[PDB]
Amino acid sequence: RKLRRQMDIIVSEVSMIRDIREREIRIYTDAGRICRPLLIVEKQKLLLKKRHIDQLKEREYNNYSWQDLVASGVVEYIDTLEEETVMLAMTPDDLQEKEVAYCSTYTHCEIHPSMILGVCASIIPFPDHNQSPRNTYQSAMGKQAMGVYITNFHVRMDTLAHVLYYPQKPLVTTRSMEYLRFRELPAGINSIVAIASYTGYNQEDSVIMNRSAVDRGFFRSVFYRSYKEQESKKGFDQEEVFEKPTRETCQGMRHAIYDKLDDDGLIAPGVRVSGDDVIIGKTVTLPTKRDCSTFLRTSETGIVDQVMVTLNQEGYKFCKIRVRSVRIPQIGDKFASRHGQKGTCGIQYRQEDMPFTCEGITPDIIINPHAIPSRMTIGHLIECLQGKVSANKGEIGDATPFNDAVNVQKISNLLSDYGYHLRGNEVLYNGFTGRKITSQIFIGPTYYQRLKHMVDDKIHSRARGPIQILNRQPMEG
Amino acid sequence: FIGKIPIMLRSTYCLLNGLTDRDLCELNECPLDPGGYFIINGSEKVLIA
Amino acid sequence: EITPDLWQEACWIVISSYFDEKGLVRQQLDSFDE
Amino acid sequence: MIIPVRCFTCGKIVGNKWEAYLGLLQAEYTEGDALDALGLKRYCCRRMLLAHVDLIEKLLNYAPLEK
Amino acid sequence: RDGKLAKPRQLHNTLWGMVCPAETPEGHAVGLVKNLALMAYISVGSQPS
Amino acid sequence: MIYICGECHTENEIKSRDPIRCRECGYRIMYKKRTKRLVVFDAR
Amino acid sequence: SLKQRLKGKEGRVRGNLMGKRVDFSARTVITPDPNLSIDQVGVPRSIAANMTFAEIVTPFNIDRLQELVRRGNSQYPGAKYIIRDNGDRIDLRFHPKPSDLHLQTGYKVERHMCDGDIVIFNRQPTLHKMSMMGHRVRILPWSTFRLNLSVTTPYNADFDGDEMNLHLPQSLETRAEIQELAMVPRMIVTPQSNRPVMGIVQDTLTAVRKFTKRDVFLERGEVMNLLMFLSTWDGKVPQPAILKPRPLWTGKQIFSLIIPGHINCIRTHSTHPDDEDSGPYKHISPGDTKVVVENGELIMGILCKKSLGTSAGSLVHISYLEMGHDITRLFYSNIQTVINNWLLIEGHTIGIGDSIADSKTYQDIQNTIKKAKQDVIEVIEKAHNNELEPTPGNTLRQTFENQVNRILNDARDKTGSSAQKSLSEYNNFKSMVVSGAKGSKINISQVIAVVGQQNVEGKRIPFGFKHRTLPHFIKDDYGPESRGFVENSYLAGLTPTEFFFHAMGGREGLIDTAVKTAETGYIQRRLI
Amino acid sequence: LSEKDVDPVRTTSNDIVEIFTVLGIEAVRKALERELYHVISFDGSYVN
Amino acid sequence: PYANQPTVRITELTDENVKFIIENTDLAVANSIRRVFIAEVPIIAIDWVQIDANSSVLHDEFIAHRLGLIPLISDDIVDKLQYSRDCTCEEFCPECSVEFTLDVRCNEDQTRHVTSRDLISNSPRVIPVTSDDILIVKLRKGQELRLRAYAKKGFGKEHAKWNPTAGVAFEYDPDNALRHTVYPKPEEWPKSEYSELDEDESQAPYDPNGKPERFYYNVESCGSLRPETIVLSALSGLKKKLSDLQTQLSHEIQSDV
Amino acid sequence: MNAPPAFESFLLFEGEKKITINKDTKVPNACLFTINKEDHTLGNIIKSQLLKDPQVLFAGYKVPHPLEHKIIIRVQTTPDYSPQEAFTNAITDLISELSLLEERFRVAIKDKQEG
Amino acid sequence: FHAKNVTLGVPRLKELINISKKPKTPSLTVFLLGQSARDAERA
RNA sequence: AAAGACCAGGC
Ligand SMILES: [Mg+2]
Ligand SMILES: [Zn+2]
Ligand SMILES: [Zn+2]
Ligand SMILES: [Zn+2]
Repeated sequence: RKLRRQMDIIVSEVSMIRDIREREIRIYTDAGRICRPLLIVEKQKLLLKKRHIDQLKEREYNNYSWQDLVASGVVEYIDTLEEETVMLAMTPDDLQEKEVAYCSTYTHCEIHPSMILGVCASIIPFPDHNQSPRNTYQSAMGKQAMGVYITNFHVRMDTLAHVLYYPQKPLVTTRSMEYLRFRELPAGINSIVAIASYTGYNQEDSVIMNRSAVDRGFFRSVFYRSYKEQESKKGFDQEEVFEKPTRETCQGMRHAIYDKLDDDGLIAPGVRVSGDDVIIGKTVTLPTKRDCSTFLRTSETGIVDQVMVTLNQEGYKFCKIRVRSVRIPQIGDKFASRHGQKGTCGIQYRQEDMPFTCEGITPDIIINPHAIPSRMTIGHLIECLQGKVSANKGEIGDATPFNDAVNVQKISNLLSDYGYHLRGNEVLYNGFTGRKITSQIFIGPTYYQRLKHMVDDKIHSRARGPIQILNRQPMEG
Repeated sequence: FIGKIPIMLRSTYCLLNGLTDRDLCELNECPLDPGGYFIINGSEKVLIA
Repeated sequence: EITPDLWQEACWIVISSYFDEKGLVRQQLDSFDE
Repeated sequence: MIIPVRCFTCGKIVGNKWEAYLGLLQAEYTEGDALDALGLKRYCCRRMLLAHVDLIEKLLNYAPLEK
Repeated sequence: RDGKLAKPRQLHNTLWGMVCPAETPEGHAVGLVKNLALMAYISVGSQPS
Repeated sequence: MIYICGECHTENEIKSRDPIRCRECGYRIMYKKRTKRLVVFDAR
Repeated sequence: SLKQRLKGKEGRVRGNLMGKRVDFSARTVITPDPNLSIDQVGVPRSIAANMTFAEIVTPFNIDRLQELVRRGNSQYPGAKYIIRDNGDRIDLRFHPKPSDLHLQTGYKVERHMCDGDIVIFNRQPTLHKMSMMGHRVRILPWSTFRLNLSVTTPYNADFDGDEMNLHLPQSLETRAEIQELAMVPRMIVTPQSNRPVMGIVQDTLTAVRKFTKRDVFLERGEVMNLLMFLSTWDGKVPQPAILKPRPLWTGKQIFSLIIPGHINCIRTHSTHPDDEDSGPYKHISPGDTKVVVENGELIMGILCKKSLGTSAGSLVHISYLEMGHDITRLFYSNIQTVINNWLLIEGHTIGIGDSIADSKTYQDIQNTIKKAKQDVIEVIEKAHNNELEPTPGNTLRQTFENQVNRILNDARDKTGSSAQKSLSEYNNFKSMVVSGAKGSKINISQVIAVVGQQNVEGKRIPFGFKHRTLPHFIKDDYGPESRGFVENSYLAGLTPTEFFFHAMGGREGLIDTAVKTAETGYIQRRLI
Repeated sequence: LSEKDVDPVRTTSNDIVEIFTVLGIEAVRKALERELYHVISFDGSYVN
Repeated sequence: PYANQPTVRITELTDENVKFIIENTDLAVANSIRRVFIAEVPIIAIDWVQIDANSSVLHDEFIAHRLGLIPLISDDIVDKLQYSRDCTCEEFCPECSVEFTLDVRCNEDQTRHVTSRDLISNSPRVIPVTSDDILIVKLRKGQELRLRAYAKKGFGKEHAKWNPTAGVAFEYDPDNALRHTVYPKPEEWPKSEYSELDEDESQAPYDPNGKPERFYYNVESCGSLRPETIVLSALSGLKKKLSDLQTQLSHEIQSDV
Repeated sequence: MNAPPAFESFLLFEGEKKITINKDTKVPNACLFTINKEDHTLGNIIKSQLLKDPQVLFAGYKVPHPLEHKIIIRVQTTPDYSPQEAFTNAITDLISELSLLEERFRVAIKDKQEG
Repeated sequence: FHAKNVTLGVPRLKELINISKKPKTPSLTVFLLGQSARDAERA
């Protein structure tokens, strides 16, 4: 252990296991072992001292980093079967000091207990207040949240690129989000969410969204679709040519328009293209001509964003065309918070119809209160309260899972200092009649994500269309 | 020459290794791109452990 | 020389140092380099 | 991306207040004091600048398609 | 994934700190596809010389 | 018919059935030089 | 091979004869529409324009069908094809076709779907016959199917990316048969369990529970506003329960108008105690519990899932068995509309305040938890010194686990009862629970007092490591904390070990859910 | 059932095949009915 | 069977805010005035956008969306201008629209902020609220943005770009005397800024005979319309809607009789 | 693709009548008003104003479906007082109220500036 | 999961439906006629 | 553009 700590002969990756009762000592140097760093505890004191933290605050232009911390014998990499013989503590300031005797032979201490979570699960604010199924659901849905997936998307030409108009970093954030680079590439917009029953259109899991906010760019996004075409020479006199076919030069012809194409059969960007419009004009010389042009997907109604032409591996002409279409959130789109609270948009009400506070605040999203009890997302309510506190305070809330220094009572006392009800409730006036709603509605900013699942891509209708060649039955898909 | 081995992006032998944010932007590559994936026929492939 | 009641800063500082040194996809890069 | 005008909830002009907010943060004020100085009282407006991330600067690093 | 054995799919105590307990797909792949924790590192291998 | 190169961003006129090589750079990727035909956008 | 073509699922027989892809079928996401009727389904205009119904031109309808043909395929209320007597197809999509627009008796014109059309509406998987019921088309804007929320229960649906099938019958015979067999009102009551599948659920149920209490008094204007949403109202305003000093109708008094005809039913509210029936006030009900409906009027009592829900002898069940399917459909729709529009006035919510108990309650819960932990420690020590006598039929470990689980369950039950007894009448968790709309008492217990013991395979958390649950615990630690009992509640937040144990329990639940799959589907298929 | 002081009337078994080999086929009908009712009504649900 | 007589007191009047109290009127009247503040008030906003060259990193419809939300000074000629639907001319004419032209190219190395000041209008009466500067897009050297836009006349029902007001605060019965909402714990609710009771007590005693009156208002303009002209135009528009309803009802009554 | 245009809440294309008067046969002296392309802004106003009339026995408004832009107003009046006359009187009442309110608000505004 | 363990739910339904030759938990309840029913010693 | 394989995902 001393050699591994000093990294003289044994690298920190190698693990040492002492099975005391079975008298075996096993040392593993093979690849594939899973391991995590852990602080070393000597007697009841950490080996992390104040000087290490002081140097790490100075990490910039000091040439002192995590590697030097490992080389000081302070942290240690421990695998699963070396974790067998170790005794860990949650936090030093709780489990190392003397108390009613439980244990005193602590050999290691965890850096922070929130490190047990993965990438997608670390974005959940207050994940310890949630039912574990809801945490799993949010971890699954976070991959589907729309946003700026990459900064150089303008140069990438890939199918199904979803980019959100105005991503926002969450009001209530976790300290792990900094290391996920989530601040620079957020997926979702903080939204004033009032958990209330308003018109019954948010019932079950559905939500009610502010139409006026939607008109202002709220949860508006772009859908980029890319089309690739390959020129090729397969037959002797058979070849692929990029060109604009005329009315009668080819044998096969579809009633779709071809006038939008340029001289090479490629539409320049800035051309609005609807369903059945031709993207690339390509013909086949049959051993007169055969038209194999590429058309739009049905009812996309987008605008050609970027057109790129190059040479493939073989040296033939290769064309990629990216078509963009702006999709305003409809009442079929799928929206989910950071707690597994998912649902579609029941209906969109304008600012006039939505309920309003004494200050004129109208919720951007209304979710049915019936979701919370059975689905067990208390962290959703706590995040809403913390966001309401932080928007007034001007700071960004800290929702690290295991803080012990952020109580719901403390957040309530913080909120009560800003002239609001300490529990987050707020009196709402009916949008239609103007009468006070007898119950006081729990309203506050909550981080919500627009999911890739949208109604325009899912709606389908069939009436005597194409049939399979073999079964003579309707096609699949 | 016995063949060509696909190169995981941003590894030691990748062309993007050791380049700063400005360098990556000059070559139209996202600085935030974590790398660690392969590019085969233009498709980004990631090996699952 | 110890860090009592200041742990919330120190632990996240060392975590910041760790993720600055390695990153999130250090496993793939290390395996491929090896 | 870029700071959106017309705060979603109410519609107050926040598209012109991003540069001033950044300056106030850069020189003296904390975030809350800067938002108060900008006159953003309702928390719907304060979350509009406070949570904003300016990816427009990152997008400007890449060379333009046409010189 | 088609196998109805539920034991391998369960969250084992050994997954603490190394594999995310919450993040896992829902469906036939529940518990069989695991995402890595933030601090987890995979041993790259070394010669035991 | 003008394409735009991906490195030097210089305008070069090439036609069908000739190869893609931007002059003075020898680059294989071009772009379409957004059209001149106007398209109307609604501000909603 | 041919055997492979014929044998398995997606083979010839199973994949192309017992089941097959069909024409005139549409599918899209569903969103709730409480303002639709029970048997109505919202259909987007594009879906209705694509799907067509063949109609035979007769002297009665030749003018209307001629107008539809004139409108063509472009305008929505039009026609797609014209079928001549010889069977050849005429397409109205390609150019006006002026010579072929003529219609004479005997032709078939394939008009677009219009309001009032009868369609099959299905959500897969189809577990029972109520999972596929005939609906009535109502064209609405945007691109989502919309159904009444009492129809949600039969399909087992929820409006979060749920996707529903729409089959349009193409013949008058099939349409009439589906109308007289599979209409949604005709499928209210189930032969499986002789109970109604459809009930008042979610917002309407909670708002009914709050609306029916004695304290609900409604002014003149509110009563007039509510009454217009009653489809079966006779236009005669009932005399208010209070005439002086000011007129004030009561929630029960207005709800009595919704009750169709003369329905007699007696139910009990969820909060109804068993002491009332034995002692006095049996017919006075000081808490206004129980339910008595006489002559189609709500005499007294507060309604909940026990009255309007899906249960044998429920008020809606009595309405169906007494009046009929059409009147019960109207009863459903009237309840939904009028109660939602009254909830527009009263309103409902959930929040932090509903999940927070009094400090005295927190102290009592903490004292109970400490006492439970002390008892568990005492039991562990007794087992250590071998005074623990094993119960017959059980080993020492078995009886020790039984005693520990008994202590922990007693603690959790006591803490839950203590938390619930502290809930004010305004608390919305209690409102949802007593209304029966959603949630349970254990939900409130886990919210406020204690999450409870976490189990894997019916046992406390196993020793994944060498006789220890996690590296943080000592070996051979059978205490509540080490073996998975969670002292904290969701409001308080779980400790990291408790968080991981809760994660393991949730993983077990998710495995069960993802398994509730192929084998039960196999049971269904084999049985039928 | 053959053992003394054991009730020959009310003594049953949950397994079905042995009842077929022992008590006949109508006894199997009744016993299978009871077993199905027990497995269904255990959760509290009711089936006609 | 006749009107009660409302009175108006105005507490605060600025270039951005108007705080007034309407007394002696029905709840529905105040609520519909508040609704018309948002929906039915006419205003001038950009609706028709044509982009000639756009080398910016924001796509065309993104820039059009940002332009349409830019408020335009509509204090005077919004009444003179006519809806394009009702206008005699096809497309757009000066009597039915206002033409805006933007022509910006970034030549210097430092990033250039394209702001509302870059919008050039044909008429001096409509200015994009610049007597800071509303940011449209940021241009790097070599990027260019040239577009032509026409501004139409519309109201909040069509699109939120035609909303003339920021958050319109409405409040009646600040001291809960009508019990339109019941506080489970009255002591933990902050008192309204219009509260008329002492700090010792929480709410006013219940008033069985009372009805909602003295509706407190706070209308915050977006700068496109002066906040007093917002209320004037709201009252005028609601009166016009009611008068049109009167005309149609009278015509129907004569036709049916 | 199914999104209705923006001008479906107020604009009337060809065919629709702004207001439609249908008698109610269930009770004497009751009428049903169907107002096309209108919302709660007018319905709540009409409902509140009608209730002030002592000769109005029933008054209210409803929106049959929010996705559609329609209002049904049901008015019942005492004998020898037609509901159409009640609606006309309510509308004229509202005209007078709004004119008077605008007049007083303009006076208050003028007083506030330099007063 | 829910000694005297008995297979219940879907596995028990499969056992009954498939007429399994060997049930997972084959049990047999016994009732007593005489004093064995009352007295624990004879039981 | 047919028929396969694989993967990811929704309920
Ligand atoms: Mg669902
Ligand atoms: Zn705002
Ligand atoms: Zn070049
Ligand atoms: Zn004009």
